Amino acid sequence: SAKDERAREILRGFKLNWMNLRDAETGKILWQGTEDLSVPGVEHEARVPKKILKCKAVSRELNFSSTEQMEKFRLEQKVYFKGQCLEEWFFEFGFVIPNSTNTWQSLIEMMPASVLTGNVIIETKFFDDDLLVSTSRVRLFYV
Ligand SMILES: CCc1cccc(CCN(CC2CCNCC2)S(=O)(=O)CCCCn2nc(C)c3c(C)n(-c4ccc(C)cc4)nc3c2=O)c1
Repeated sequence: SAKDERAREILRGFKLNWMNLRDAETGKILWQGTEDLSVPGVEHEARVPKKILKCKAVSRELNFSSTEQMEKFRLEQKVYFKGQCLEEWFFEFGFVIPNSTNTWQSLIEMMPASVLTGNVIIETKFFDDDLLVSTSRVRLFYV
């Protein structure tokens, strides 16, 4: 289909270059990744320090690249706990310039670590407006 071929167009030329998870009161970096975790069809792993759980909020800064233009680049993220959706996050970047490289900052604002580690999956849905480009998943260990 036209929408299904466009969604593959954007996906082929997309890249998550790096991602930072900082403490939002100190800017202190708690976890850095350079893998492309937007890559679907794979269960990625993320071993973040458990101190992230004590933080009031967390600043998530990522840098991505897109060959294809995107009118309204947004994210639908679901936090699964033991296979059921615990929370639903929504973030919107907006217009993406074709062949552009963009850094995007967002702010994520409980249960003990021993319970969450290995039992938290983050499903991130990649949208351009109403078109879904891809779906990736990351498993979280709180070391
Ligand atoms: C509701 C109860 C509960 C239960 C379990 C867990 C939580 C929240 C956990 N915590 C946030 C809290 C911590 C304590 N109070 C402050 C906020 S957390 O541990 O800090 C998470 C920090 C990491 C979140 N995260 N991680 C990755 C790896 C991501 C990737 C790859 N993409 C990604 C984005 C775009 C694309 C195209 C592709 C991919 N988006 C990611 C992302 O959002 C809550």
